[PDB]
Amino acid sequence: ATASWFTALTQHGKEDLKFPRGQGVPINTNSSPDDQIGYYRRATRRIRGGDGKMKDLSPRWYFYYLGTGPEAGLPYGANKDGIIWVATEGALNTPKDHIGTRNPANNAAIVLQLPQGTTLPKGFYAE
Amino acid sequence: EVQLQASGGGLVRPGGSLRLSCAASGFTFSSYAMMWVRQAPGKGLEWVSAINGGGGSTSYADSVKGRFTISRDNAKNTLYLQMNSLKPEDTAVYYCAKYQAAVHQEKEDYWGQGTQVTVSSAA
Repeated sequence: ATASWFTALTQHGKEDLKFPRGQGVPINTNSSPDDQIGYYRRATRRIRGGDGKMKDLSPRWYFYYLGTGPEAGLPYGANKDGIIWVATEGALNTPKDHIGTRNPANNAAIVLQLPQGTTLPKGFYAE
Repeated sequence: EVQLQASGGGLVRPGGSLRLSCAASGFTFSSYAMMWVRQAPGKGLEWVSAINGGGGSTSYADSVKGRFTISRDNAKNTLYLQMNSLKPEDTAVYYCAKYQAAVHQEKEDYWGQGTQVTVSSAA
């Protein structure tokens, strides 16, 4: 019963998700400049193909504010496979418990939007 | 059902102070981050502030930071907004709500009527 506030970015190519410094935080007008900091966490589903063999699907990367989500305890910038960090200029390095996470029973994800001019790696698309 | 009723609005002069309250019912209040939002005449809804269940983690719109404080009393199922150094631009209907992310939040019916704040030298 915890989830990202936003939809995921699907990785369609070999390049992992990353952003230039200052980019990558989803738009959320219910938040302040100090709040604009967090991580994306990769999740990879496995399902059986038509031929019967289990296979990995395209990875999906989900944004969580700093101090929330599966890596709520990780400090900003900590190195961990499948975790990348993003922060807008002016963000404060503190846990965002006042934003927290989404309960899927109560609210649907909002579409992850990034400001015009955000660089994305090959194989990624964003609204 | 989940209900959050705002109160405490009034008419005050610029520079004045007002404390808004929000009574929660129908859900476990302490389990939720909360927010205040406001809507001024002929303007879009503006997010004001947010607070975690534990009461120590907060943030604010740049337009109110340093003049307003959000707080909560979980034992009383109540959320507060203490407003100081009020400006005419703070005139609006104020609403409380469970925190949610949004891109250009619009008014929700489940917020109720909200509470009117008016800041004017005529007061």
